[PDB]
Amino acid sequence: SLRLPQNPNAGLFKQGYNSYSNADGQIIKSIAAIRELHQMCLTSMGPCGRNKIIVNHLGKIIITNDAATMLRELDIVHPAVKVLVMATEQQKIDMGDGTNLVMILAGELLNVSEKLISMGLSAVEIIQGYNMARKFTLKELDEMVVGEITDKNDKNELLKMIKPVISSKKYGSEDILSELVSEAVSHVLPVAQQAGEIPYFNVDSIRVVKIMGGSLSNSTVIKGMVFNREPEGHVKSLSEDKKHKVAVFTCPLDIANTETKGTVLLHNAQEMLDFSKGEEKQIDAMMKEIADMGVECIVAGAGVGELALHYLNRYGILVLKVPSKFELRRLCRVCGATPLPRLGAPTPEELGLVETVKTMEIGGDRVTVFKQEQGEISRTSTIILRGATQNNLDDIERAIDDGVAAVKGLMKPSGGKLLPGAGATEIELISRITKYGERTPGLLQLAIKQFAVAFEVVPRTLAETAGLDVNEVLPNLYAAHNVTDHLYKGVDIDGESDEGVKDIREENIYDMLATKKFAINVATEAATTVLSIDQIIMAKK
Amino acid sequence: SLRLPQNPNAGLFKQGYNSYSNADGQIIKSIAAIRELHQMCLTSMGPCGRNKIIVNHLGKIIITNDAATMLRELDIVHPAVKVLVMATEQQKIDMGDGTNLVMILAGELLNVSEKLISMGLSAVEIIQGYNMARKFTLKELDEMVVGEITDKNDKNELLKMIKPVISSKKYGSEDILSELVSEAVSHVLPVAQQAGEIPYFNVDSIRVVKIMGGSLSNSTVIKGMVFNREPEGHVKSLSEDKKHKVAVFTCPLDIANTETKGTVLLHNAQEMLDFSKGEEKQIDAMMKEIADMGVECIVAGAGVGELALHYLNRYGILVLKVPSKFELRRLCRVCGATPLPRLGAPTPEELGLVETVKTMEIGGDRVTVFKQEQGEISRTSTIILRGATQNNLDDIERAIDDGVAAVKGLMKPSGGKLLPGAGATEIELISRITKYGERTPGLLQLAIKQFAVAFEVVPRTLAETAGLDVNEVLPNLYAAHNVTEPGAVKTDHLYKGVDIDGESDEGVKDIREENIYDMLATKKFAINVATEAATTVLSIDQIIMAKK
Amino acid sequence: SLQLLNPKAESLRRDAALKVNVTSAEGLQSVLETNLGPKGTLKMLVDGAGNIKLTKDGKVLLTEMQIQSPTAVLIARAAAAQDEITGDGTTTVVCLVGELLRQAHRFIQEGVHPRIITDGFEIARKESMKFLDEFKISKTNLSNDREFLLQVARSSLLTKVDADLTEVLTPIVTDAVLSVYDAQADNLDLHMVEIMQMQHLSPKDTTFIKGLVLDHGGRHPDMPTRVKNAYVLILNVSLEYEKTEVNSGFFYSSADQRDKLAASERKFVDAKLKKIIDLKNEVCGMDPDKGFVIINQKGIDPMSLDVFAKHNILALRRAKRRNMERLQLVTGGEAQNSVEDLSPQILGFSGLVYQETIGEEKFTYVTENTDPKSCTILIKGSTHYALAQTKDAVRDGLRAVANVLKDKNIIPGAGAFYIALSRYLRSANMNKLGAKGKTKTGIEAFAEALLVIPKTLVKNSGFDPLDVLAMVEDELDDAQDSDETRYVGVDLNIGDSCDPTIEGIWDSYRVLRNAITGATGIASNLLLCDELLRAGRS
Ligand SMILES: Nc1ncnc2c1ncn2[C@@H]1O[C@H](COP(=O)(O)OP(=O)(O)O)[C@@H](O)[C@H]1O
Ligand SMILES: Nc1ncnc2c1ncn2[C@@H]1O[C@H](COP(=O)(O)OP(=O)(O)O)[C@@H](O)[C@H]1O
Ligand SMILES: Nc1ncnc2c1ncn2[C@@H]1O[C@H](COP(=O)(O)OP(=O)(O)O)[C@@H](O)[C@H]1O
Ligand SMILES: [Mg+2]
Ligand SMILES: [Mg+2]
Ligand SMILES: [Mg+2]
Repeated sequence: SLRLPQNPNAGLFKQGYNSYSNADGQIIKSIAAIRELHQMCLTSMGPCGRNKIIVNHLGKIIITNDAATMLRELDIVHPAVKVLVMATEQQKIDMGDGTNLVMILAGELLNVSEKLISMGLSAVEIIQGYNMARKFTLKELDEMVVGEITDKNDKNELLKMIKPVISSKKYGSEDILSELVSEAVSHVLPVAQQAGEIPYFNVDSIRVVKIMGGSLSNSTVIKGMVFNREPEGHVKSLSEDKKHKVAVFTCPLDIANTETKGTVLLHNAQEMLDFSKGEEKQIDAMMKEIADMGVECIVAGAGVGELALHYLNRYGILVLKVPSKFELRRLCRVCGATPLPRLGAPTPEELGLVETVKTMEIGGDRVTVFKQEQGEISRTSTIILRGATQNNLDDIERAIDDGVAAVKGLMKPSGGKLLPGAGATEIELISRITKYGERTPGLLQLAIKQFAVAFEVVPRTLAETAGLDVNEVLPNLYAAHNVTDHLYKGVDIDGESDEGVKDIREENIYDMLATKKFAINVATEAATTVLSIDQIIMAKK
Repeated sequence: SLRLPQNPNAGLFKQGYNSYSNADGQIIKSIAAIRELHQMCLTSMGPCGRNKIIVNHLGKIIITNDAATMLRELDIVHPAVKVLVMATEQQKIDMGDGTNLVMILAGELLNVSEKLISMGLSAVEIIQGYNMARKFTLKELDEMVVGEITDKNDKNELLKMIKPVISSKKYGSEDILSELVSEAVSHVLPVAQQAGEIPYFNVDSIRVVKIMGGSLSNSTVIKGMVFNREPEGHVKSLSEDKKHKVAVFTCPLDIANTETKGTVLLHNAQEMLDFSKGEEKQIDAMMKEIADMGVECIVAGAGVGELALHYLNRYGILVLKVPSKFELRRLCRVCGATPLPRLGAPTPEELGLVETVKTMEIGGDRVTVFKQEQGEISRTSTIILRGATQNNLDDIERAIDDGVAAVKGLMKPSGGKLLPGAGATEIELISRITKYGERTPGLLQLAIKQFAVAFEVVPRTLAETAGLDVNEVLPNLYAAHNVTEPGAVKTDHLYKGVDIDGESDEGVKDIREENIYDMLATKKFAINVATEAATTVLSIDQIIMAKK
Repeated sequence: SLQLLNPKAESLRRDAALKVNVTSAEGLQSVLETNLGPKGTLKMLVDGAGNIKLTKDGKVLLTEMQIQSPTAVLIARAAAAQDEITGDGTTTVVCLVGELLRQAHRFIQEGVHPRIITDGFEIARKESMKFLDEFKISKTNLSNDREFLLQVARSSLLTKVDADLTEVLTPIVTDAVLSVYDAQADNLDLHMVEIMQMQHLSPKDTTFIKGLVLDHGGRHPDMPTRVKNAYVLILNVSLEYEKTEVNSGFFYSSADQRDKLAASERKFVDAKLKKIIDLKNEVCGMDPDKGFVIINQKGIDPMSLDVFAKHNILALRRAKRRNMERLQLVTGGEAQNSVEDLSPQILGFSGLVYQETIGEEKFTYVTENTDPKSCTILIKGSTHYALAQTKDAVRDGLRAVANVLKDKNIIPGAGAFYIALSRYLRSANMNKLGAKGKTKTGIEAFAEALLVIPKTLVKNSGFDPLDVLAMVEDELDDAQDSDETRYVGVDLNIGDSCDPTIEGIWDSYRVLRNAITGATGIASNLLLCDELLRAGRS
């Protein structure tokens, strides 16, 4: 009675495999273990949320109070957590908004369902309960809409759109960053009396150029872009020509050499004497044609030779490398020209227009600025960020990426209508689902009630970060909905929040309809998978 | 696929425990394990047998041609081989004769059983076969017996008894070794003819003291005994006749001290003056009653004090040390004295009779001799065995124990009941047991047949060790027992046996004129214990070991 | 639940705890399956010391081989505890728990609860107790049938040893048991019957001695060896020296006073020897024909042995506690401790006392008593394992035959008890029973598990076990309608049925009763257990 018989299925699967089935207690092991990371996204929720510093294995430090950026770097061994990880990444790549709601809801559905499993309700019935509750949630959100927008062009109308998104990440900066993003969208959208038929928009239109140093208030908007690059050859005129035609060549400016390797063959010395002048006259025949039409700027992606640069210096033509291929096409969108791997000659139809190009230092480093006034632009803009630390500017970039991603979420579908925010529609869904559970008798009614209780974390998480008592403002808020005016009740965050009532229209906090629908679906599908599994099979390392 | 499950439910027992069933040819392996040390016994049976070196972990070496002795030192792993060790150990303790035979037979019965188990005979029938063969074997040994001793003491009859026994262990020369035993047996036996008393003989009576140096021809037969002692006071040749007296005391020759805190106590100077002289006068007064009885030698049992020694050698009383129990008891049987632990007067009836006590140089060290004379004979005589190598002294000494053990075989049964030796007793049972197999029906006939084939090892071994080809010597001997209707009625074909040295063909010129025979009591228990050795090994079909 | 609590632990639950109890049961069953029956295989046990001990008893196999499994140690205590008081039925308990677990485990896989299954075993066990009353047969002990005791003795001895040892050792037990029955009818096994080791000619030379044999003899040569009429004397007083509670020095002053005080050592011993001489003076008549012997429980001083040797009084020292409790039964005398009050009534009687010695040891034989109330069984043997094999055979044989005289009933064996319970449990009307629900298979599981024992006897003989029960089933189908009460058996010689009433195969009453009771309790407790774990400080 000292050594056990060692589980005589040990002839089966190797020691590295671990089984954690149910009955043994898998659900109890999982729902709990994940409460640690549930508090991470809960503390980082709201305008007063705390950002989290994540140092990866390489050492690149990041500080972001979201959920998709954090969990991407966290090497998590627990498999049940990873269902929540890439489910949040789906929200990042598709909509770019609602990472944290997804985490505080997908995890809360597992936390609140502790009562159902512990009481002894069937796991199969719980999946059917949340699925039917999911369908009722999607149908009911359409009726609580009061922000039906149809203009979606002017800048003041975006104050109900961008400023709630920017107010979440770093609440202290609202008017400054909203002016940068809203002015960027106005430059992106074309000037027209009526632009319809689903005009195209992409996240790559608005780029972010991070410059070290300078206060956030000193930032400005640039219609072109700004590269950390050294110009060569001459100083610009900056007002003399009034406009500049810019040719963008994929291939470098050099004598056309083949892909297969060759060399110089000379049978006699007569060709040796003319070979020094032949290379000069060869490029001169191709370079003189470019200068006739007045191309005052050339952009060659590959390395430019010194012989080609020498002929361009005397005529005063600007040169630029732009080695990366992705950022090469964005410059073409500004001027409105096409790429040309052939040398050929410049044509008027394929060549664009650029007002001026000027060179200075913004944060000590010399950069090239492609700002133009009175010119025609189409889907291009940049926001020059000035900040004290690179760690803080990284969060401003992702905040802007989430802001412009919401613009993609609006203009791509037919309607991206608003909803009441600040803990207004979430408590309404608790009343709707509470009334829905009594309409259908059956054993699944317990699942319908507990599905509503999971939505409670949204108001109190704003109160917990605000340093307020949850047991005072949360039940007091229910008395305000008794009865339009009752729909616009929300959670106040201020020193005068003892009353617990603040009107939404005074500050215009709103949320998107499509963002919450996609978040509720991915959250329910995430909880559906975790509650459906019973056995989890590991492996060695 | 890369690794087996390595025998699941093996944690029922410890990892060191292992099972060994009859399957997987393991009973054949146990027969092969017997075959390893059994072939060592082939070179060690017979007069031409070769001794064996056995170096123990301590370094004590014993050279020997016997089995029971050699198997004591070897540490054995196989349990089935240990059955042969304890079976031969039982043979040495009870009869002291015929142990190579036990091993040789109990090993060949397992050899021929290798053929029987391979044929498909059940193990239960194998035991029934040898038991029915054993009852017929022991029955016929009493039928084909010839000759008897009929006299406890005779010069010529003992040559027929001792000589074939010691011929196996250290043959050498026949006469010089046999006369030492036959002379010593006559001294210790209580003859007492025409009285009707029960004979009595002890194995511990005859004992051999090993002394280095000399040669085997210079060995003599001492009437008394001998130790390697030194007299303390003085040495005496004792040329005075008119025999001395002997007094044996088991307690030390000293003042009987108090067992509980013997300590002096002297209150005044009057006791201090007399306490020193009181011990002298007290020890002297006890010696007066001992000295007036005419005793001249006292054998002490423990350490003797110096003050007691001063008064003993005053009157010329010899002192002898015997610091052990058995060394003191063996000496009383010689002179026939009754010891008393008291320090008083020995009783005259209890005083022993020893004529002379000599001290001479034999092995370079001091020894004390107690030779008696023809008058007033004694028992528990010794044999001075001289030799060059100490290892040869050990094996010759155990040959006397085997010869003395053979003399024990005459006392208990009704008589001698000698049998013909030199393979004649084995080869005769082959024909009788073979005929017995033909008379009995059933599937046990093959067990009876192989039991006869196992008895061929004695003539096959003696022919192999004798440097002869067994293929020609063995079937030439079968012609003496395959024969019929030949002239003489009084048939003398039973005494035909193998021969180690001499004539060609080999049937020996009788074992007769040669005067070599075997004892019935040795063959009875040897075949009994050898069959039990094969019975216990063949009856078990599963073996379990631990730690190896 | 256990891994976060204990940093290191092992836990099996709800499928492995059931597989462990069944797999360990089937594993331990396969060890003792081949040993069960008369044609079973022997089993030796050799440890690292190298000693050898041979026996077929399951208790010796279990209580000598260390076992690590937690299930088998309960089977070891169950097999040991049943045998320690009863002396028979060791492997039967292992086969029942070895078979009842696997026979129920198939239905646990079907989904039947362990609670209601074990409820069926308990109510089925009560039916077997009611069946023992009708199945047993009454036997009157006043007849004093010696042939009936011979057949009971051959039941156990044929299982352990062969027919050669059984025939010679059977009447050794019968002569010892024939004296057990008396007017008081009080059974006494441990004090009356004993076993003693002696390396001698062979196991076949075991003989019966009616008196008490002792493992010691006379130390001095002159003391008598053989005595015709020896009147024993029991004395628990120690006649050597005694150190005397703190008593210290014999402070001697002069040299003459030294030995004068040393002579007082004899005065305490001689004061007790004089009482023996005064007792010998009363029984001094016919001194050459008669004799006297003294047996002491403690040691005797060698100085005093010469006193007994001069008067030709035989001396025996350092006897056991049990032998002092047996001299009164053999010789008929009475015990004494102090030397103050003596009488001739307490002296026993003996018709023959002789000694025989081999090697260094010496044995004293006493026999030819007038009315011996006890006796001994001096077993002979060759090797140490031969004595151990005869130890377990005589230990299990005496307990089996002794239980027949305790009660007035005896159970026939050879599968008659198990085959009879099979038809009883499979044909009895269930409405008479109080069990309902899913107790249908519990009756069939325990009823079918009993069939595996009598065919395990056949598995050692090599015949087909299922075919030799065909005619057995056909015999009982016609025996009920033929109006003839007979009990069938299982003869392994020819592979056909038999009758244990005429063949002499029998079994004790409390063996099968305690076996099923102990087996049902252990097997039920192992089924209800659904979790195994190890935890503790070390
Ligand atoms: N000044 C404010 N007053 C009231 N509520 C606010 C204020 N600023 C932000 N909020 C609330 O904080 C919440 C933060 O939500 P967040 O997790 O950023 O949205 P998402 O999950 O879609 O990215 C918003 O729902 C918003 O209603
Ligand atoms: N000189 C001889 N000639 C023929 N046979 C002999 C001779 N010496 C011995 N033998 C035979 O050899 C056998 C050897 O017996 P063995 O077992 O060695 O006796 P021990 O028990 O003394 O060792 C004897 O039985 C005897 O018949
Ligand atoms: N010669 C035989 N013929 C038929 N049955 C026998 C014979 N010997 C033993 N048995 C049976 O073997 C069973 C076990 O016997 P025993 O060895 O006394 O108990 P255990 O095997 O439990 O120690 C008994 O039930 C008995 O009926
Ligand atoms: Mg947001
Ligand atoms: Mg011999
Ligand atoms: Mg039994």
